[PDB]
Amino acid sequence: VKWPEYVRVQRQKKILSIRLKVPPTIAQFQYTLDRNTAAETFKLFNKYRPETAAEKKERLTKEAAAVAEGASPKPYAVKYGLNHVVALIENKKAKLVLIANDVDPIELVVFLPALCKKMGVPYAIVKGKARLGTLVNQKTSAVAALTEVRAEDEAALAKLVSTIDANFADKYDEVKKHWGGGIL
Amino acid sequence: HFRKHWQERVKVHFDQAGKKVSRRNARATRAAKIAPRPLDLLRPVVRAPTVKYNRKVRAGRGFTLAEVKAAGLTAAYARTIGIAVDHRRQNRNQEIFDANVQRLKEYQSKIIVFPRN
Amino acid sequence: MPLTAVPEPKRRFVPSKNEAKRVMKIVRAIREGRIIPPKKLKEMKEKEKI
Amino acid sequence: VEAMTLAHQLALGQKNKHDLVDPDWFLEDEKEHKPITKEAAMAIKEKIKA
Amino acid sequence: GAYKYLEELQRKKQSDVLRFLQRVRVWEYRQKNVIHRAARPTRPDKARRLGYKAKQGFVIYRVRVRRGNGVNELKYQRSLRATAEERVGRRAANLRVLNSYWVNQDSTYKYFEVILVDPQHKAIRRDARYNWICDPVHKHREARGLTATGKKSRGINKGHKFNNTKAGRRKTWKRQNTLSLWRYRK
Amino acid sequence: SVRKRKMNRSSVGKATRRNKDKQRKINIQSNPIIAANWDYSLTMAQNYKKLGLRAKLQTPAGGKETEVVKKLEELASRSQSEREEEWLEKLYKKHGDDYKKMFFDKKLNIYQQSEGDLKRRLLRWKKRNG
Amino acid sequence: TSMTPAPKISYKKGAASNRTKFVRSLVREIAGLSPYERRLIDLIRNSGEKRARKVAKKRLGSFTRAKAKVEEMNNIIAASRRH
RNA sequence: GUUUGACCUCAAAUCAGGUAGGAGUACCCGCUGAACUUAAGCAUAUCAAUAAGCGGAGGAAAAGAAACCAACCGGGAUUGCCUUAGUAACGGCGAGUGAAGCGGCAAAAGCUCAAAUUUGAAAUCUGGUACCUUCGGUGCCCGAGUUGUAAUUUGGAGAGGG
RNA sequence: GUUCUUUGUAAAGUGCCUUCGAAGAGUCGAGUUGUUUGGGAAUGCAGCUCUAAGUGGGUGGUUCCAUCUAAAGCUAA
Repeated sequence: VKWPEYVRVQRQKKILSIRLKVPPTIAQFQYTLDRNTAAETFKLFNKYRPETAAEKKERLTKEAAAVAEGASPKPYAVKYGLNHVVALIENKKAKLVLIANDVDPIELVVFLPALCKKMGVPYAIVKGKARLGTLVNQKTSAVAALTEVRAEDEAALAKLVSTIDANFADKYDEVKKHWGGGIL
Repeated sequence: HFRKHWQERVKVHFDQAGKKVSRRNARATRAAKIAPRPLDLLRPVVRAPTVKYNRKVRAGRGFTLAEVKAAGLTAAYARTIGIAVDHRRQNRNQEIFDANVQRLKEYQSKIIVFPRN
Repeated sequence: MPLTAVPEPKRRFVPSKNEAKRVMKIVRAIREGRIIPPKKLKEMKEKEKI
Repeated sequence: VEAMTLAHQLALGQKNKHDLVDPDWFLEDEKEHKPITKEAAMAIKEKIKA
Repeated sequence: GAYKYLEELQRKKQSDVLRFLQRVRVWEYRQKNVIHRAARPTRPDKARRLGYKAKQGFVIYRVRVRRGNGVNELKYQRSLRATAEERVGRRAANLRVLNSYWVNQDSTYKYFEVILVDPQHKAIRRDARYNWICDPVHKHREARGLTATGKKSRGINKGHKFNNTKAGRRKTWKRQNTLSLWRYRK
Repeated sequence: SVRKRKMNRSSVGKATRRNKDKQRKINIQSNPIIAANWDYSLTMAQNYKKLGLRAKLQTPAGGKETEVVKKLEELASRSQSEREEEWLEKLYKKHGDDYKKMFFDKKLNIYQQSEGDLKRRLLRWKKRNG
Repeated sequence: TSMTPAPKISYKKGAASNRTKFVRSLVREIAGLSPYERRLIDLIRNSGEKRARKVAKKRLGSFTRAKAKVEEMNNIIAASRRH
């Protein structure tokens, strides 16, 4: 029998990753947040999805029409740009940081969890960059964070951060232990 | 020094006269297209290195930023008036700097600028 | 302490200037008649297609 | 081949011990994927003699 | 900006994390063909500082080249990077080669990532900062050693150290080895 | 040559062009005043000297003002939009000369403009309006 | 006479730009040590700078870089052994 | 959920449109590349970083705005001509090879990105469609892009405000 | 030269005062082998072992001093 070359290559890649020993900096992912807390975090984030192209165009057209005939508060939305997120982090401006575990360039995000830990900003790792992208109207984002949550959800965000602390930062505080991937 | 095939490459400058005529025609064309302004930019007065020639005073690329500032204008605006500006030349002689400033001041007085429109 | 000061600009405490620019551009386009206002577009779904 | 060259280099006082330390389809590639001395090459060629 | 972190990390190539990354990537590329396209660059910072833009028209390619050179002592100073650039240009003659950067190497083969720009795409043609590459004089830059690696190989640099080839060794040799005679002999 | 020999023998003719004379007599095309006074008989340097304009600033190699009055004579020979004007009208009719109060007016002063900018705009509005 | 006209690019050799220093420290912590830096620290643990300096000189092209590398290794060890 | 969908990778279309071969080849840009001949017979050397061969461009091409030259009361993109000069330097100081700063002149144009958050609004762009005052412009729509497209900026600073 | 539009609390130019201060890594460099230059200072390039720092680095010179900021790119004569 025979199989597609790309299929064989990708299948062998999984075996190589499983069997190969990885340094402590790698494998920090896949020790992801539990299903329940991740689901709650996604539910909270869904309330702050940034305005999409269609909605923004509709709002601008409505404003133009109103002006043609003759003071809203600051917009609130999740910040997801990797460069923008990294610029917000290290400035003590971000409250919650989400990191994807399936970034194609691993080195692109190895430092982000450690940088967040050094800065003390709460952070969590969730499975799948596609899930992060879906909630921000983009294919993938690899990261997601909140900066200005509404007062109505301030308590919810604080409780979520407190829960995530124990769920991820305390359970996986030993992620630096013996190199992972040691599977027969 | 004839160990090579130099005979294959013997450049004889028969063209001297035609080249001079072409240069004159190019200068005339530039004047026609640059009639109001001079053909050459105002170059500064500079002193030469290589002490064998330091006694000689010769032109330079363009005035320094400090010279332009002391002349009462700006480097960006100076270029549009045809004043050559050098961003890498440092000033190290007060006598030369004063002469350059005086030359720039005289040039500013001799120039007449038409309306931008 | 944050790694750098980077004093904040006024654009982070004032409504976006680009949003106003697009609003005014759309206003001018509608005034020129090349953009049908949404009210007319919605009305065309009942005044037409009959 | 390089093992014989290293052994020959270690035989003389040029270098010593201190200087030395100063899936199947994947291991196959790993196995298949330094300066050498003419004297060592000749020595190993002679030693290969049966 | 996260690009500084990526640049700093890439400098510690001998690090264990980068060693494992190279070990995985060399095998991944060794399973693929000698020349194969890359969906996205593996070193975003290096490509970005080399003129890369995340817009339609830019293409990233990967090519494998054999290492090594008294029958085999002939130097054949043709550089591996120049050969890779020429090969990718020939395979992508419709594209234009801007530059390339080291991404990985193996005991038997080397790996380089090359950035290409399509002059036919309207995005590049309508971009003032990149429309220059569409000029016919820029055809097959790698073939004439106009790239960074090609220019470095030619030794074109300011200073006395490059007098022999400050403006091309052949041009200097032709100019110096020519008898100049004027109408009125000096 | 090969192609040249065939072209001469061929009946397609030649793309005859004669422009050697036009390569010398080039009409000035960058100024009307100079053109009306320029003399093609004289050289560029001679024409510049006759007109008075300095042809070269640096010392030329080898040994060598009515028009200027015309050049000098050439020296001697924007309102706020409707929305901005209305906004300034509201600012003036609600605060007046109290620039400090206007600065802290969160409602009208959505854009936190400085006192100097506000007073500068108000002065222009007063100049253009009542 | 002297004029001290204005500064140049050579005058931009100022402080370490503490943000860059933080980035470098984070990279060093996350990146780890190279196979020769591992040997250097292993010999420092028992042999001290004596063997580490020689190893760095052998690996590097000059002793000026070797001493800087030894100092960096000592600084890393001091923080790691206590912090 | 014994399910459905997100992605990432890889396929095929006589899918819609573009791009490449090749020819010419005096000059240009790279690779490759000898001998006859010249010497103290000769391996260094000279012929030669040439002849021929290969690849890639245009009316010119390359290079071009110093990690330069200099040791001065310092010059300030590259290129071209006289001189520097048959000097320094190289060569069994053997035949011979052999420069460059400066000096005089032609021309003189500077610049563009990466790296500090648009974050109070991916504001960027290709493509398809209906029109027009069709070298292109407007509305609409799918898409490229957040693994970074818009604005500003390169130490000559530069950026947030009055 | 004549004429239609602009615009939108939009983009730029100088001085002063207030607050900050990002520059190119398998890269420089070292030893090896070949080639090449007048380049004896080891002139440049290429294959190979190793792998640099930001009050740093490169090139020169009388205890130090003099000048620039490479490893990204475009440009008419």
